[PDB]
Amino acid sequence: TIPLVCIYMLSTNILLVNLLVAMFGYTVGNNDQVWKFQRFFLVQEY
Amino acid sequence: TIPLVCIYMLSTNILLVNLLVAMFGYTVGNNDQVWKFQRFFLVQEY
Ligand SMILES: CCCCCCCCCCC
Ligand SMILES: CCCCCCCCCCC
Ligand code: NA
Ligand code: NA
Ligand code: NA
Ligand code: NA
Repeated sequence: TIPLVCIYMLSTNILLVNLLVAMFGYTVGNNDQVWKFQRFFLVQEY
Repeated sequence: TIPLVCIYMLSTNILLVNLLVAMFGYTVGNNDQVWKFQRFFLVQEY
C-alpha cells in the first residue's frame, strides 16, 4: 500500500486531468464566424 | 455532531475549493507564443 495508494494518486491525476481537459479544451483554439459556418454546415445537410 | 458535520462542512470547502482551483488555475497567469514555446520544447527533447 506504500505504492498502491500512489497508484490511485497517479490513476486519478491522469484520468481527472483528462476529464478536466475535456471540460475546458473547447476554450483554447472570430467565434461568431466559427459558429455561423457550422450552423450553416449542419442545417445544409438536412 | 454539533461540530462533526461542521468538520465535514469544513473538510469539504477546503478540499472542494482546492479541487476547483485545480480546474480553473490554468486560466489566470500571448498564449499562442506561450504554447508554441512549449510545443517546441517537448518535441525538441524527443
Ligand atoms: C482513490 C481516491 C482518490 C481521491 C479521489 C478524489 C477525486 C475527486 C474527483 C471529483 C471529480
Ligand atoms: C459531507 C458531504 C457534504 C456535501 C458534499 C457535496 C459536495 C459535492 C462535490 C461535487 C464536486
Ligand atoms: Na481512479
Ligand atoms: Na476520475
Ligand atoms: Na470530505
Ligand atoms: Na471533495
